[PDB]
Amino acid sequence: DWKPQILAIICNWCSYAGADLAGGARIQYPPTVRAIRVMCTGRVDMLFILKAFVEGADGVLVSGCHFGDCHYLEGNYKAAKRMFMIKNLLRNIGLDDRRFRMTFVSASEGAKWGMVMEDVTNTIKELGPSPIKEFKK
Amino acid sequence: SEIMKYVATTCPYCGVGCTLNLVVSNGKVVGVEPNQRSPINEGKLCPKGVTCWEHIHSPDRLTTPLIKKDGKFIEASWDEALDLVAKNLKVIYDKHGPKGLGFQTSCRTVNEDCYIFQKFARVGFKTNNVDNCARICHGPSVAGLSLSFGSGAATNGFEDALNADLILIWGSNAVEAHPLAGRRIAQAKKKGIQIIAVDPRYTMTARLADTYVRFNPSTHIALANSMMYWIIKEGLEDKKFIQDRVNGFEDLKKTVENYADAEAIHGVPLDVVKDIAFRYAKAKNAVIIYCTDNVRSMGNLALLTGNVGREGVGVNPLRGQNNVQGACDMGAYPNVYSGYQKCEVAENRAKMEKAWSVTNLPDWYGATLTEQINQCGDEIKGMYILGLNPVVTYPSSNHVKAQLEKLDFLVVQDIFFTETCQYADVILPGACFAEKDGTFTSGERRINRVRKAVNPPGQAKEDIHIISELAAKMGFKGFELPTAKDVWDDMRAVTPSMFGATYEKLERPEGICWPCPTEEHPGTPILHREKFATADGKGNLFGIDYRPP
Amino acid sequence: AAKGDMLYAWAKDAEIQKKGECGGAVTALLKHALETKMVDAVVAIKKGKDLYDAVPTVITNPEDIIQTAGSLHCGTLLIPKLIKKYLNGAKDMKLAVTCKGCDAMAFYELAKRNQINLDNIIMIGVNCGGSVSPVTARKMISNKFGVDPDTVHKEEIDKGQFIIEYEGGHKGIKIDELEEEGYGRRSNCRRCKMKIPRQADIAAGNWGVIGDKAGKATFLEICSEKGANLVNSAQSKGALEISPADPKGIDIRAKVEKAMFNLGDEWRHRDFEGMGKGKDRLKLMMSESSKCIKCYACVEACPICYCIECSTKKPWYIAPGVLPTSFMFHLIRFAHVSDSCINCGQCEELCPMEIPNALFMHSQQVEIEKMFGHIPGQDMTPPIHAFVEEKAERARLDATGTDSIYTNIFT
Ligand SMILES: Cc1cc2nc3c(=O)[nH]c(=O)nc-3n(C[C@H](O)[C@H](O)[C@H](O)COP(=O)(O)OP(=O)(O)OC[C@H]3O[C@@H](n4cnc5c(N)ncnc54)[C@H](O)[C@@H]3O)c2cc1C
Ligand code: SF4
Ligand code: SF4
Ligand code: SF4
Ligand code: SF4
Ligand code: SF4
Ligand code: FES
Repeated sequence: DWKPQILAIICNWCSYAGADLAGGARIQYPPTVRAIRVMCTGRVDMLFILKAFVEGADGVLVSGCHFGDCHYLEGNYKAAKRMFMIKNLLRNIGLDDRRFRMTFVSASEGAKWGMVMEDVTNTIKELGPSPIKEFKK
Repeated sequence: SEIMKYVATTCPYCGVGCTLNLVVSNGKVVGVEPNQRSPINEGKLCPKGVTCWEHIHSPDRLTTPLIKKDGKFIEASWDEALDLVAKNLKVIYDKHGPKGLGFQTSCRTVNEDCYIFQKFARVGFKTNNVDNCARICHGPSVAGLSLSFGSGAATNGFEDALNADLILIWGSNAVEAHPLAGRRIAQAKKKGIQIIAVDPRYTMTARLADTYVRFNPSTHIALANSMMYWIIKEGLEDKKFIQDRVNGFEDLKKTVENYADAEAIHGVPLDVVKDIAFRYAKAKNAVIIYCTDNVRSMGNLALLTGNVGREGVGVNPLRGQNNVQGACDMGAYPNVYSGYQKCEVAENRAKMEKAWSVTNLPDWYGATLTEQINQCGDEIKGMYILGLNPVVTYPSSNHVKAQLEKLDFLVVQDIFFTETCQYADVILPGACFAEKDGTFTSGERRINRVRKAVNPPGQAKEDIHIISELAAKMGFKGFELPTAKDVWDDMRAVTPSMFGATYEKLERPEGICWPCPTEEHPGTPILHREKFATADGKGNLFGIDYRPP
Repeated sequence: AAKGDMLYAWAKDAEIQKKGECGGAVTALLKHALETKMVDAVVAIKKGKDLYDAVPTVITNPEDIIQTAGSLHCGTLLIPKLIKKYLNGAKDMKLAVTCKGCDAMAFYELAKRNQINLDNIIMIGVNCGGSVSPVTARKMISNKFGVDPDTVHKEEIDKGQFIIEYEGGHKGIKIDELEEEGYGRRSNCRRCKMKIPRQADIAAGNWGVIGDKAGKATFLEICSEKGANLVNSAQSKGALEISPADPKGIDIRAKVEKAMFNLGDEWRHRDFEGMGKGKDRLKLMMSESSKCIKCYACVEACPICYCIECSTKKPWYIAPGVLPTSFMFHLIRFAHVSDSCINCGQCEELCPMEIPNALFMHSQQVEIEKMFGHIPGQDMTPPIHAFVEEKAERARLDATGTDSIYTNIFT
């Protein structure tokens, strides 16, 4: 009756390329994550993550370039600081902060993208349904 | 001149009467600030109070009198417009007596303007055709609660419900309308007080409640009759109270004993009915918050459980307009002079005559708003409308327009060019709450001060000034009142209660509650202290049968 | 006299020195600045009514500051946001403003976000041990003290007790006892730790004044060159008397400040664990925030909320007409403010629905602080998201010892 709802927000220049490379190489993984594709992860506002979690994302993933490998010289440092602060907010509002993570996937790491997909799915399955969906009523 | 000056005032948007600071810079109201000193709201305001300052300096505000001269309104001088009004009112009087005229004010207006308006309507041409919004507004509940208790006002205050165990909201959207009355419900549930909501729909004030009860709309009589049936059946009524201060119990007995199983009418299962009935009857101090037969059933419940004359208890029907209570108090009804002194009794009729230096007061029951509008051509012709927009407010707006165009010499006083203005023959510009200097009266009977922040936009004047100038034009003695304080003092001389409510006492942030008969009395925050206000001093509880529509 | 000096100061004018809560040095300095034309106006607090009513006032006539003299402990208001809204952010006119610790922190937050001109504003800071809501003070005096509140002449929090002076005598009750019974200082004042505003230009208080001047001298700490100039000018023109402070006074001032820090820590603890942990904290937060009627008083009163249009007003975040509003309303404030919340309490105390906005926000702020090391309201340090740094970002990723942002971040 329950299937995890995981949302990914992946940059165009390394994480979308890595997911595309995994697909091209035919690396299988479970069909639980759906992606959004912004240009950089610097674009990811905090309110995007919080909006996802309040609509009912059982998990949220944000994937971007490695440090020093952003297409736009430093846009993922901003995203990293923002996601550290988001981890702190979710812990202090009492939602489980491991529902959220930020992975750094390069353009050539299709295998690592597959492993990230598998691990995110496993972690959210262990965690269970998000509590917001029943706390709203 | 002045930079960021704070002026304390009452919010004009509903009957809670919250206090707020208007910020006035160079004679312009530039914002609203909290007033943390106020007992009613401790600096807290709803969206309406937060943005009450926006409409003050709009360009659309009427600035100078207008006269309909064979078409579109042209700009007139105060002397010209007032001489025209005096002439036309004089001729309509001299042709058709006091029945020919018709007055109605709004509940938006300050007490001093309501009092001087009804004084103008009665001291001159003796007509009781004076009225206000409260008729067409939601509640004629004042008459029902008056029949039950003696005073149609709310028995207790707002802070008072913090002392109950069983706040019982009934059919009220107390957080949508009167949000800072619903703040008391929020504080009570934080204190851990049983709260039962009974509205037909799951409202945001029904969220706060421990128990929520659906019922089919238009079944309050049936549901309350069932609750009183179970209270009687298990004998949780208050014997000392009923035997000492209440009358009519046998009539209630017959009337309710036919409501054992009323699930057909109201949707509430018998289990839930018994639950709420026994929680209410067992609570030692339980307060009902309500929002004619419908309010007398509430009076029946409170009297049956002996929940009236004490702290932490009572019935609090929420009003909805900022000064509806004040207008009714000042005597803008057909049948009451002021302080609910009936005109049917020659005693205070003669007292009015002696005090006002006028003779032969009407004594007949006047015409309410809808009465006037329906007979607006048959015998009424000539109408002063102090702040109403009937064409937009009454149902059957096209019928309202037809009746108003059937009318000779409508006069309209407003701050804005409304839709009713096109049908006027004279339009006298007015002042809003930021230019007046009067008092409001909350729904909890508290008189609050309104303070002057700015000046009226152009040549506009405030209503005491307009009515005094018109009465001086028409040759009426008794309108020599240059300030709201003088109007208030005349009213106080007239009325037995409110005699203690001097402005030196209203300058306190606490205000004064209405039954204040002497100058050392602190006020009466809780009514019916140990005796009621009816003929035997005893509340009467009635037996209402439910009428299916 | 020079940026660090600790002094005793009292007014030369005997009437100013009587009406001052201590020696009248804040009212002598403000009067001098106004009448020698350092500043074009003065924003101070005066009583509008009974001493429970504190009304902010812009004063240009030097003759009206004797009315501002005295400290109102029921003045729970915040000044800097009024200067931005109705004095054009002090962008053209110099002002001299008397401010508490929260009012100094708010000045610095708004100056970080470019909403006021601290080059124009002079901040005379006062020590603050806490403020009481006026109506709560009234109920306190009616019930616990057994006095009619209209009888009180003056009332102060001195030595951790609530002294009131009425007709008949004076009384005193420990503020800790009152705070247990459900009264006392505001919640955020109990949690506050900004006791001596060393970020202001002058810090005035009654702590550290000992001996023959225990009630007729103000302890002044000169915290900047601008304050040193104001003080030296006032002393030379002879509006203010200056004597070097007593070393024993300095020591016990430090001890009282430290004890107030410890008490603030204790209240921070008991409050933040009172909110709960895990899904219980989410049900507390969500059930409380379901009461919000969207009055926006918290947004309009917050010093950190400077946005022309709040994102809480944008239809793609919050549905315009749905009144049982989403938790997104308060998530958008936790995200935008919690990194720099000065714990002023305005959001909590102006809420018609009595939602613990300040408690929630400060509970998040304290550990955003121990995470990033950013203390709000102390100086011109840019907000954490307005200044991201390459080396620091590397540092926090390496400290997690991990290839992502997933775990090993908290203890
Ligand atoms: C709420 C409050 C709590 C305080 N608690 C302490 C304490 O625990 N320990 C301590 O040593 N000192 C405390 N102080 C400061 C104490 O009053 C100083 O000793 C005093 O300000 C010294 O100034 P003065 O007497 O020389 O000048 P004053 O003539 O007293 O000048 C006082 C100045 O403060 C302004 N003011 C008054 N009320 C407020 C207010 N609510 N907010 C902002 N400004 C205001 C007045 O307008 C005036 O300009 C507190 C002050 C306040 C307002
Ligand atoms: S609760 Fe009523 S009186 Fe108070 S601010 Fe809101 S609308 Fe005005
Ligand atoms: S928040 Fe701190 S500085 Fe501000 S009034 Fe309260 S105790 Fe004083
Ligand atoms: S002040 Fe309170 S009620 Fe108003 S918007 Fe903020 S949280 Fe909601
Ligand atoms: S969120 Fe509340 S407590 Fe925090 S700074 Fe803003 S107003 Fe002050
Ligand atoms: S909550 Fe955020 S968007 Fe809204 S006013 Fe505050 S800082 Fe601006
Ligand atoms: S381009 Fe991918 S994180 Fe910036």
